[PDB]
Amino acid sequence: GDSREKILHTASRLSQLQGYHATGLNQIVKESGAPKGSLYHFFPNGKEELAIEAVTYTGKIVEHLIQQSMDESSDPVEAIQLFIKKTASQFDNTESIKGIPVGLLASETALISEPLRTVCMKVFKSWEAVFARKLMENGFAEEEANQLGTLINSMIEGGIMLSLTNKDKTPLLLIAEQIPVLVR
Amino acid sequence: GDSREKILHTASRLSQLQGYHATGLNQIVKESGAPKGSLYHFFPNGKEELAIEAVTYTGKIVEHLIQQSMDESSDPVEAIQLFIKKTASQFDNTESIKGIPVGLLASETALISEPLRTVCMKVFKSWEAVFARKLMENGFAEEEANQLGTLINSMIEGGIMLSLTNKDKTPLLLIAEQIPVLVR
Repeated sequence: GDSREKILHTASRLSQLQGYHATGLNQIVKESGAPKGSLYHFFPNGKEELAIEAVTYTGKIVEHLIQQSMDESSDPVEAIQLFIKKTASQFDNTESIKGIPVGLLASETALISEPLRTVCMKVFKSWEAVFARKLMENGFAEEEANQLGTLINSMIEGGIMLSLTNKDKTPLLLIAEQIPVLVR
Repeated sequence: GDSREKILHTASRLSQLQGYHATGLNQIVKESGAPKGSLYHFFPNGKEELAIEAVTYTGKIVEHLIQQSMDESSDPVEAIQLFIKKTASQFDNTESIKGIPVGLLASETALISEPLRTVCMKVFKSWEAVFARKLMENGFAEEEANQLGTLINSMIEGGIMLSLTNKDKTPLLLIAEQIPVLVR
């Protein structure tokens, strides 16, 4: 079902870029390049069902991107600053701006639909866990490691929102310059 | 004379909680309690024109909150925490939850409408300026104060994002614990 993957990938791309409400089923069908396999693969549950898997899909890709930066350095603080710098590079070019992978959709559906909020909550944890695992590999206790995880994650999300609004990466670089003192 | 306020207040409230795309102009008239004054006061044009004023409106309210908060303590660090703690209490009860005042709409419209992105960029700057002023009055250099202003603003926006997705204030209280070592 290459057509299933096209629809899912297309949904993930559009949800991160445009948000949940701004993205319609018509637009997902139009950009996927599939012949009505939408309701076939995401039957009478439609948008919310498709969005749920889209979030998980987006979640895994990001989760993987974070681990990669964590693997690129033995110094936990350096590995974290590098991830933030790579994320910030997307803004020095309006063309390469991806939006807010999971955060935008999550903030839009938090008060409507527990299923989406649940999945977004589950995905954010997976991301901070990547940060938590790396710190734990450096002496931090599980509880302390988990806290820096949610703190670092929250900061990056905030930096992305501001960098996107400002169409400039300064916010994110600013956050990067703080990792050392917070992790201390 | 009284109807404009009802629309602006309802628009501001809805855009903040539901976002730009999910907020229809019919729901605004319906919930404002005002009679057909929407298109009257915002000479046609429509949603975007109303949205620009709604963001400015929401902008002033938050600006006043930050300002009132900076006045509650001579100590900048303590004043900043108090503001974060106040922002965080909106989550103790799902009923008192306000979305992301400006950030949600800014993340949704950033890549489209330069007018909307522009007003959001300016509003955020106004908030950052309040933090900066407090820091400057306390000895901090202009550059550092303004940078800490953007940093603080970015962290709070991210904290609200995570706190909303989790319907739990912890992410923000976690952010508050960091200001002592961030504003040295």
